Amino acid sequence: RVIQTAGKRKTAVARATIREGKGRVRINHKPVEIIEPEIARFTIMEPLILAGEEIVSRVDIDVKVEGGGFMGQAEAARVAIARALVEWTNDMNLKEKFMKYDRTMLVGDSRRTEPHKPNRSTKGPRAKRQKSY
Amino acid sequence: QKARIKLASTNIKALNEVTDQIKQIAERTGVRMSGPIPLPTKRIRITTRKSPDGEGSATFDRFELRVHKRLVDIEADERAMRQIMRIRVPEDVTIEIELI
Amino acid sequence: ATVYDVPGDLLVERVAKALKEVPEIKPPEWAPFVKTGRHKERLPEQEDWWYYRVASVFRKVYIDGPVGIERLRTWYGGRKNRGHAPEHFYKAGGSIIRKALQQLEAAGFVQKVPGEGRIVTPKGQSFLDKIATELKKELEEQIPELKKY
Amino acid sequence: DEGYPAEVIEIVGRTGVTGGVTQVKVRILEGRDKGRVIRRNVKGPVRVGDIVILRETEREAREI
Amino acid sequence: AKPLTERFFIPKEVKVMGRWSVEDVTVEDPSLKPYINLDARILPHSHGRYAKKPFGKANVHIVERLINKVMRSGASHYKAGGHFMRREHRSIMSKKMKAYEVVKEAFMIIERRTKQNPIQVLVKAIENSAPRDTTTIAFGGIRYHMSVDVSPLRRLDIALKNIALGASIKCYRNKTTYAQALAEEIIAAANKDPKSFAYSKKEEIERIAQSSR
Amino acid sequence: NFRHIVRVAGVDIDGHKQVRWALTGIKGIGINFATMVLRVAGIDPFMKAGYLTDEQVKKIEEILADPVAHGIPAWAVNRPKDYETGKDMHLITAKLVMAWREDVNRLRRIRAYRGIRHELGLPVRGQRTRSNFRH
RNA sequence: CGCUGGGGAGGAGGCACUCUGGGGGGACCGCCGGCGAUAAGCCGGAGGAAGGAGCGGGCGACGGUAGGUCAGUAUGCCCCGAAACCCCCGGGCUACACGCGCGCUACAAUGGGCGGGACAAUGGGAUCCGACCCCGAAAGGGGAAGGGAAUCCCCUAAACCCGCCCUCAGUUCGGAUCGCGGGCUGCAACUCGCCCGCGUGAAGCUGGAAUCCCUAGUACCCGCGUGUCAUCAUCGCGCGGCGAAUACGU
Repeated sequence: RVIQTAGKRKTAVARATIREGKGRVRINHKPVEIIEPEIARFTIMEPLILAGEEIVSRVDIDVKVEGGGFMGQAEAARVAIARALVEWTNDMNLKEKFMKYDRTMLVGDSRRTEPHKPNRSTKGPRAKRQKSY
Repeated sequence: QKARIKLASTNIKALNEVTDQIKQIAERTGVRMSGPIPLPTKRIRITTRKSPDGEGSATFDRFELRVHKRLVDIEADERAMRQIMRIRVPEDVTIEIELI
Repeated sequence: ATVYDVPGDLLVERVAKALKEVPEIKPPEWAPFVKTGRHKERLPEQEDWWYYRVASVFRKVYIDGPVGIERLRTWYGGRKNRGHAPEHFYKAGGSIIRKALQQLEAAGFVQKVPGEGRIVTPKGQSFLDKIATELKKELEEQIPELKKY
Repeated sequence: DEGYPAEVIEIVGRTGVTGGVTQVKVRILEGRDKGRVIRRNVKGPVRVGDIVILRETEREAREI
Repeated sequence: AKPLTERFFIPKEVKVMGRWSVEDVTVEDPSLKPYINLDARILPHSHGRYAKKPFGKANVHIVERLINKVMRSGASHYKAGGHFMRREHRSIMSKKMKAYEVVKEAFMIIERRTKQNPIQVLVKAIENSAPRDTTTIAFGGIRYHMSVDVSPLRRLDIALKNIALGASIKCYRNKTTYAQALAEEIIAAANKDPKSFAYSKKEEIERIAQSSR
Repeated sequence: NFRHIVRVAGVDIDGHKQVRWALTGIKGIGINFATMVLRVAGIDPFMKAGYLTDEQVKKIEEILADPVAHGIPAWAVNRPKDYETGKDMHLITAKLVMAWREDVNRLRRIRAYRGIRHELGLPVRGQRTRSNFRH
């Protein structure tokens, strides 16, 4: 059987697919073990290392992620992978573990950008020019 | 063998009207229709300065015109065209039909 | 086994090392007297930069093909130091890309779809995948997690 | 010098010319004057349960 | 160049950066024990989630706090080591990757030179760089410079800021690097050497405070 | 086996530096023209100077005397389409200074805008002189 | 392709996922703790996508400031008819011993260069956007599919990662000023435009007295679109990328 999941992180969207296999994970056609940089690789692989060998050596996961930066892509893929694993196992020990570790694995992140306002719109909403009187 | 209808309007009342009309037509009659399909809304923004002079702090008016878009495919029967072309087409709606 | 199982760095390096046996791929007359783009300040420091550029163009036509010259220009361009003015992005030059693709064609590694771009041929595909197989067998010595792939 | 610990048990109020200080009552955990409750000021965010290291135990700050 | 077994590193156990443990680390200051987060993690990155809540900083791993301190430009609107440090385009501001790597190299050097756990080293350094100060209080009309005690959370903020500033100092317009500077600062503060900006300022602050008691 | 300071045309360049960067101490030669000349001569610019054979120096000079004949495209040169002869040429320091002088002086001799700006010492091209350019 | 186990491209056929856009739901100090007149209410805990007018915006009362705008149009009085009215040519608003405001680039290793590897969103587009092919070292030139825009185009962004050179120097930092040449727009480029190549290589080694902006996807850092527009962006209005430190006060 096959299962599909999704994940969102600011402006980025990931779709993951899990099925039976040997333990391979691919993100945009390439393995996760040669993902650079390390700060994104650990981000993506933290749920797998929490789930363990006896669960991950039996499945194969493929993620297609597009939009919004490499860090956002990595977070979205992490979310999708956690959700897919929890569903595929229908295990609750895993869910408790993930929740005590970081509840944004399964739950998402709702933060987006604030629109910009005049008096130096380019910089941001709250930043302004300086005066000297 | 299918006819394609594009509807554009600044008001959704006329759009709901026309689309429910076409649905009733094609349902009371034997003829197939795919939709209606909502296309992305097209908005025109014009931002200008309020002051007629150059003094005072600068403040800006943001004006926005919105345009909604719908699509339908109707299968182009003969009774279909005869009963479709004669419908109340208000002035706040633009319609374009073509063949495929 | 495939281009997607190894990194682009080592693969471009090894492909450039291997392209030095194809006689149809030789640097042109003006290669040692030019920069790679207006966005550049100084001209290339390596003496065998032609082969690296050709190998990269080859891998790119593989990955993102069919593709033409302007999109490759956009890939190979970059940021510029404009002096006291702020920095802007500018696209690279086209003659280098053209000559690279024409040479790969004459060698029979790519072909042009009549109307949209250029793609690789089966022998080009085999070239790249064999080189990647070698490199992956080498890497498995260090990263035992790649064996399953 | 190794100070003397004491445990915060009651916030009194905010003092200072700018609102950066806080009057507090503390209990001496152990040392010479163990068990005594005194009144002392503390710079920074605090809450009941916190521990502070006192160099003295003998200054008995003034009531706000 | 970095070897490949370090460029492509794969962790298997829950460990800070996959390399250093926490169970062998022991705090001793009962005031700072409950604010030094030693949770077992792999990536110290919280993405700014714990800022809004008042005491939300006690849930952040020390390493993430240090990384965020190191993520700085130097000293604007005040002088440190005698001089303004304004970089403004060659600064690592909003670049957590570089700070991550700096801290990693520093930890490697510390382990190499000490044969202990760099987290234990950093813990003792904090313990020895946290000051136990003076302010201005008005007892009615009249104002006096008084001596007041400090809270653990502000102590920690002070110590981390001072360590990072010491590193930024010793790496200023010199041949030394930021990682080596941070390692020097940490070892010095942990073994109580006056060569350390942080221990120095701790002693100076307590010295002044003792006056105005 | 490395001369620590070599003596090239007119100039006693530093041997402690690479050749491409040591040749840069000559007026009329930048890093790019230097790299060109070295790639033509057949010398590795990426190597510590000092082992600059007499014949290597002589060939560098042969090239600097007439670069176009030895390749060196006419668009990488310092003075294309010379006002008096055509004959794209590259000058190093001496008729370089003198050629700058002669250009400015011919501009002055006909009473042109640019010549008068050179005389008075003010910006020549188009700049706005009200807020900046303070002596 | 290597080790037949894997990986790609089509075109059938589908609306599962993403997205689009109409209609509905959901949060109310509602539950529990404390503090408060037992009232109106305050702080905290869970649960939860979201927690304390959820977040960010539009609409800014009665009044007043002899605040600004007759040089946007409308208008009372006063003034100018071969004129202060209506058109063409040439100059000027771009002039520079200086004092100021707002900024851009830097004074280097928390870096410069070379070659490789990645990853967006907003908007706009008929004599307009222009893929694709061919010329050209570059700027640019010659043809030209398609597109009235969820169909085609502008569009493989930079900061970031990898390897090599440089190792604390007015330097491989910095990049002003000037010479020769090659192009575009336009009826016309000297006064007075923009781009490209080779040369040239000025101040500047962290900045007194004083002073500005910023409480979270905020501030700092990075680039892009659009307005103006025949040509010209260190500006205005917006867009996403990476992403903190402190206080919950007076």
